[PDB]
Amino acid sequence: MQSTVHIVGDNTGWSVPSSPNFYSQWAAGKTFRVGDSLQFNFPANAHNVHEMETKQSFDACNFVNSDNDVERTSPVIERLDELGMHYFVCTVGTHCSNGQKLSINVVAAN
Amino acid sequence: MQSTVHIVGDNTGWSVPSSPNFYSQWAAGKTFRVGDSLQFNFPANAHNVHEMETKQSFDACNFVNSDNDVERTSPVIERLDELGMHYFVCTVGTHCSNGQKLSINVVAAN
Ligand SMILES: [Cu+2]
Ligand SMILES: [Cu+2]
Repeated sequence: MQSTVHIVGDNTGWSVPSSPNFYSQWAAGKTFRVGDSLQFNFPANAHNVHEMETKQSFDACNFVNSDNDVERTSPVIERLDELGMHYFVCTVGTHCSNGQKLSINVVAAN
Repeated sequence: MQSTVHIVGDNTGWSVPSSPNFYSQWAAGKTFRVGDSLQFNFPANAHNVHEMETKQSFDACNFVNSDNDVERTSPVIERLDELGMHYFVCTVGTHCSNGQKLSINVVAAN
């Protein structure tokens, strides 16, 4: 049994959405298990993908512990290695405040 | 411009090859740039993917600084983040000595 590579936002990919609830509706339709990966597809240089530690920072789009940026190449494929809540955002400009952020709950595979 | 996700061994995937030179011929037909990723597809639980630090360890299949194992889920997708030589092996049994190892040279994207 192969693990799944989920395509964030399906055909829409990773961008600033028209409705702020876009990625949380997308995540609620899937089940994510340890071993799966998340693929973020976007036009190079326009966005990025950063994982945040805590819900508070994710909620506030506060990137003080975030990494200066650097890599904006796509696709970015992140492995889901640990159980529990994971938070990813785009740190460009106001994109996170405009809804380009995704929180998912990872469960075991067995 | 999207980065490439290369499929290690193309349709063959990641397994112990019939000829020991299999993965080095596969790697010599491609160009790998920072930002691309390598996807290793194999039957769960049968192999794994581990990156080694030095050529000497890779050459000898010496896994003394290697990580106990743990995750054998597939696919494993590794991002190529740094320039220069990268070495990956399967640490199960005698697979590395039997040719299940891959060394690639990563160049810049610009
Ligand atoms: Cu963005
Ligand atoms: Cu193996």
